[PDB]
Amino acid sequence: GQALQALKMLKEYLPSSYANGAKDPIAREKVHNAATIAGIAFANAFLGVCHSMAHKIGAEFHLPHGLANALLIANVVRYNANDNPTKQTAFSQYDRPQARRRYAEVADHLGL
Amino acid sequence: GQALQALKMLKEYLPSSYANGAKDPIAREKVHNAATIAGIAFANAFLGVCHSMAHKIGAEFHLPHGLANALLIANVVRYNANDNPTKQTAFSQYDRPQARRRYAEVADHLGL
Repeated sequence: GQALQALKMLKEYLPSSYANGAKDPIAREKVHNAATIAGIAFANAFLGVCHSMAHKIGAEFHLPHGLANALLIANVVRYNANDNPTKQTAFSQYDRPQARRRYAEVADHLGL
Repeated sequence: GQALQALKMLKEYLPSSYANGAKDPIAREKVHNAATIAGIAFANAFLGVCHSMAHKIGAEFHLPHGLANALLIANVVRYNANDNPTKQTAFSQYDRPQARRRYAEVADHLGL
């Protein structure tokens, strides 16, 4: 619920707050709350492989968190961009039918 | 977030659980969780006029809760079905721009 909420609500206020601030004391607190909601979200759902992997890239090259992973996300979902490679997957058809569908739900859920 | 979640997720499992149970030990716990999520929701957002009003209808005629209001919701939103009656509204254009839009967001958000 609130993961979807934060994702939906961020797409408008990122460009504004990035361009505008503090001239826009609207988007800034909005994205602040959105980040807090994200923290609510993965407080129970653990992180993805990209996250610790970016921990690492930041680790050796002193790169800050937050953008190191931001350089990765793309290929990451392309790794998830799979129809049915049953090479190493475990218990696939139990609770997680297919990530692709989930992503598409996100897409149309933005109306993208 | 989770209000939208419960609303979205209920529309499928109500007809099934109503028709099927206990033959369907899927929809029943699903709607159970949905109700719990609803309780999460209005735990901070207070009730609507229909709710206490249905409290009353149940009160005099010994009618059970849950269906008394269920006989009302229709006209209720038709009461909210207003473009701009500034007859008794207070502080309208502050945080709540228009309920109609919110309802339409629900509609397309179901894809209705």
